[PDB]
Amino acid sequence: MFVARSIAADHKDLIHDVSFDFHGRRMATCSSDQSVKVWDKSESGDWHCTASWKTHSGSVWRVTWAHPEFGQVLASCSFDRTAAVWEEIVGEHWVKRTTLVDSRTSVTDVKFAPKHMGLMLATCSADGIVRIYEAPDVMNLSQWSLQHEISCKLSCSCISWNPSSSRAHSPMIAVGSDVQIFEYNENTRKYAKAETLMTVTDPVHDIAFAPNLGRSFHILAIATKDVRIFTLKPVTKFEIHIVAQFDNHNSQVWRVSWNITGTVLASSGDDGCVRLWKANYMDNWKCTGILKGNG
Amino acid sequence: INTVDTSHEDMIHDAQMDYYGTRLATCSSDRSVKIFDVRNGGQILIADLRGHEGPVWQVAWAHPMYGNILASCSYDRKVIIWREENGTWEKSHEHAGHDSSVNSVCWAPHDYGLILACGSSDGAISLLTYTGEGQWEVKKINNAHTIGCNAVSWAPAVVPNYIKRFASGGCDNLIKLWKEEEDGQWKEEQKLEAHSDWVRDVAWAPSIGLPTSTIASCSQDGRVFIWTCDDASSNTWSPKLLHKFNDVVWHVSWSITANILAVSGGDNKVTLWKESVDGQWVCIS
Amino acid sequence: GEILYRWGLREKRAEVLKFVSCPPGVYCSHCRSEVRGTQCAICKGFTFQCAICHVAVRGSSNFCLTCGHGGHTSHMMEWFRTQEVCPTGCGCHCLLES
Ligand SMILES: [Zn+2]
Ligand SMILES: [Zn+2]
Ligand SMILES: [Zn+2]
Ligand SMILES: [Zn+2]
Repeated sequence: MFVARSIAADHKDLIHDVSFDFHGRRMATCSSDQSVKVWDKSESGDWHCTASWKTHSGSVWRVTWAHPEFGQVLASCSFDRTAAVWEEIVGEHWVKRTTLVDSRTSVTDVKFAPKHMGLMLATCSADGIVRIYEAPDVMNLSQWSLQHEISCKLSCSCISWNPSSSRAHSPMIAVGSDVQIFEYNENTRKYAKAETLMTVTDPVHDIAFAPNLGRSFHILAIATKDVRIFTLKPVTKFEIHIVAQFDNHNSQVWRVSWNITGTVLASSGDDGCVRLWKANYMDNWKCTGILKGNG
Repeated sequence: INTVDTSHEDMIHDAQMDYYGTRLATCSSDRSVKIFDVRNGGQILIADLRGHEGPVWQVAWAHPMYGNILASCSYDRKVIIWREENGTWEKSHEHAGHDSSVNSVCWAPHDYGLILACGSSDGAISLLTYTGEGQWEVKKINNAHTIGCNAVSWAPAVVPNYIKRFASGGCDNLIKLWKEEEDGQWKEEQKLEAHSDWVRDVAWAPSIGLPTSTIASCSQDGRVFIWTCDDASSNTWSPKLLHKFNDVVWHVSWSITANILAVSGGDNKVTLWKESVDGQWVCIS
Repeated sequence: GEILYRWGLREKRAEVLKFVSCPPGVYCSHCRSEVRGTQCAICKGFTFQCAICHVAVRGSSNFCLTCGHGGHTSHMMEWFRTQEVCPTGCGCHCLLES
């Protein structure tokens, strides 16, 4: 039920990761020749690039945007063991405010934090060094301070955050393995090792939680040779389950991304096929469209 | 050439427009101060003011800085200010701290604040400085002049925190300059003693930046003097002369850059003087 | 500039006076205090949050002196064009008291 289309965006070289803003206006493509391209969206619907510069030494891995309530802020992590904050100031230039080099290996992932917990950034290294950095000052973005850290004891590949915004909830972070869950307690004020689902010995490419929207059980997706969708039911001790094993990709799944409503999951594989998975009337999961990489 | 059909009772006595050129003011002996709006040409009546103790001589519109304000100096002890607030013309304040009948009302430069000078025919002066609550501060000085002192004018705000000055005259065939000191009481300085019979108009000239500050005078001797000063440190107020017209000279008004010194007097006409390169004042119309 | 004002053309007054050489409360949402500026001091956060798009603002901003609900100047055009009620539902007839 999906109609394909092509966007008139001129890119000379390959692109790694694209991330949207909160409103649906201004992607953050950054890859290939160590460059960051912060495009936009005009009123007529066309896309015109309005930014460019050169990133750190290593190849740019991921780019993530920040909430509109704390200005225009980016956060990129490259192979050069550096995480770059690229806040825009006064106009159409981009100027740095910090650069963290506390990871001895190459930085593997950089994901922001939910709006309700403040302005926090989490960085994952290739050797399993995961540290959480807080920046309590909001009028200044040139300052930072590490809050807490955990011992992965493996090679971290991707991390994800819990978007739940209820008062009666505990924030958590799940880290891929190439597969555990943390629990930032209140009195201790540190992350933990509450539980970890053991159903995938295959390598993990990218994990991604699903939005809450007021339901009473969270959803986690794990990217492997088979697209996995699971559920967790709080009773703290969870009730880990597995409710999906669709593996029609015929290749290795690249990435898994979630919709605003927490209903439609998009998965991409190594066979050049992008497929969207949706729910049915009887709370069953079935494919609802496949698009070819060419078009 | 727009015309305003007069409709008062007695002979008119004054006229002065608004800052942007949108309104009028007509002091008279009919006690009416009927203001006319002249937008696009025509006659309306936004106010048909009334109420005084004598015929009104001189009106003086204040700066738009401080809202629509008009002043009156009737043959009275009245200095009434008419605020015209809430889209309706109405009385606001009066002050009778002068025994004789006032004859002059000249607003101060807008950089200082909202100060009015109105010297009566007793030989006194007054400053109605606005305070910031809705009350005035009226101060005076016991004596300034022998018998008259009916004309007062202000000096352009110049220099660097300000040294206020103004000019008077009309009693001792004279004119005096009052520079208030750092204490607050008006001191005095030189008096320009070069006139003949009886002076009436004591106006001044706007400044542009040129150090040549000038000042005119119209009198009953029939003579008009255009004083000059090379600077304020030499004080060489050298009296020149422009004409010796037969009748009495009433009023002298300058232009926005002092290239006209229009004169009106007892001859029931208007003369439009202007000075040439040689320094001699010649007529135009 | 004074002459230009007197004529009735007044943008030109500011344009000319720009060349002269010689010189010439909002509550915070986190700590609930009087903030002097677009940026707070205690939490160092934004003090003015737009009451329409719920976003922090730091430039031109209208407001009601009575009810105290403000936002972007364009936003306060777009809402206040027709319907006269505070978009935060405080019951203020803002156009009557402002
Ligand atoms: Zn605050
Ligand atoms: Zn807004
Ligand atoms: Zn309100
Ligand atoms: Zn209001």
